[PDB]
Amino acid sequence: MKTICLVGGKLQGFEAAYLSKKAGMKVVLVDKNPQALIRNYADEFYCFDVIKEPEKLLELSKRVDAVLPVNENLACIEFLNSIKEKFSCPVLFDFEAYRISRDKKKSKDYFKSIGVPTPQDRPSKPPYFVKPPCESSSVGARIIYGLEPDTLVEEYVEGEVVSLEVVGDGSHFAVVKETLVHIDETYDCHMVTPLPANPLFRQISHDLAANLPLKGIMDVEAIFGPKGLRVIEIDARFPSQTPTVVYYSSGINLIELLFRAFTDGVEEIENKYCIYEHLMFGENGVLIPVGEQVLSMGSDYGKFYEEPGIEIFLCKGEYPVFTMVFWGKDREETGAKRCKGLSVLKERFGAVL
Ligand SMILES: Nc1ncnc2c1ncn2[C@@H]1O[C@H](COP(=O)(O)OP(=O)(O)NP(=O)(O)O)[C@@H](O)[C@H]1O
Ligand SMILES: Nc1ncnc2c1ncn2[C@@H]1O[C@H](COP(=O)(O)OP(=O)(O)OP(=O)(O)O)[C@@H](O)[C@H]1O
Ligand SMILES: NCCC[C@@H](N)C(=O)O
Ligand SMILES: [Mg+2]
Ligand SMILES: [Mg+2]
Repeated sequence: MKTICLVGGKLQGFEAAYLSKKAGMKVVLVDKNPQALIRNYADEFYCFDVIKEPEKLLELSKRVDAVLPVNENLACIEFLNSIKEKFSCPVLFDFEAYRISRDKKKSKDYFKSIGVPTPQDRPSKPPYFVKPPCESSSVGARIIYGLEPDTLVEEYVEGEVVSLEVVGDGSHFAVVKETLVHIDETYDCHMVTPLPANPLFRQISHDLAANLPLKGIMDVEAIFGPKGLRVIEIDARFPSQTPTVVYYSSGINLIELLFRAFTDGVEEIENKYCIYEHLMFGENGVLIPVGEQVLSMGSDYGKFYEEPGIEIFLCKGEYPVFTMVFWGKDREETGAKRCKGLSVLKERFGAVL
């Protein structure tokens, strides 16, 4: 049995934790927040700030197989970077890749320098898509029809949002599984589903990874626009939502793959279906789709229910949020499981959708 130590107890952390358990690893969580979201989901939980008490972490590091940072707190990351050489286990992170990826303008310079199409900056014609430079979860993302000098203003590119994760080991870059990112009115993601292979997207994602070169995990988001594919961002860190769907649809566990990238090495390159979504239990148990930004306001997050083809997790708080996962051999069965799941909530927990 392997033990993974996660630094970060929210959504990134949940996904890593969730996938570590499928790989049957013990999961140890470090988080500075006593009310860390997944605090009861992890096998062990140590509440401390790693910048304040680095020694506790280095110590943990003597007793785990790997440390995975799963937060986007730049102080935390830079700090981890400055002490990484002292861990007694691999640190499953690419810090240089993260440096380009967290800055959206920098990421766009990177796209351009390797010939990858990306929304045009500062167009004159409305609409403009505008969003902060270094956020995630689409915090601040907005359509427009006095921002900052550094706000990104882009052409609005209509069409589907699509995601691919790549795991690299520095030499080989394993492009995994395409997913469809369903967005809500806040440009947040409330649902993910898997897509058919897309070779162009796959080759672009390989090049992005290979020119770093990536050692660790990144995701590539693209919009399939009316004038072709446009990469809008990359995020070099363990993602939430999509790896679960990649797991059921493709059979690949990204935590497993990420762990191999820093040990064995990885090699390059199922076809089941999976639906993954968030639904807020609203007043009178009317169900409302919500994005990550809501789920992440929660107070406790753990497993609620499971039967074959159906997992349900409850994020407790100011209106509970349910994360549902359904899967099966094809869209049909999955849809059938989605129905059974909803009817579990409906008949037993008073829900209505
Ligand atoms: N130029 C654009 N045109 C149209 N929609 C866009 C554009 N840029 C971003 N979006 C939408 O807004 C969402 C958030 O933008 P994105 O640039 O992917 O970064 P992020 O906030 O750092 N989110 P993440 O993928 O969670 O880490 C995207 O998923 C798209 O749905
Ligand atoms: N230096 C640190 N030491 C320990 N845990 C940390 C540190 N920095 C962040 N975390 C934890 O990682 C998780 C995700 O942090 P991140 O900043 O990516 O998201 P966030 O939504 O901004 O978190 P927060 O609730 O603090 O705003 C949080 O639970 C946070 O407490
Ligand atoms: N890889 C696409 C996932 C988007 C969002 N859940 C995130 O972690 O950025
Ligand atoms: Mg992003
Ligand atoms: Mg994004």
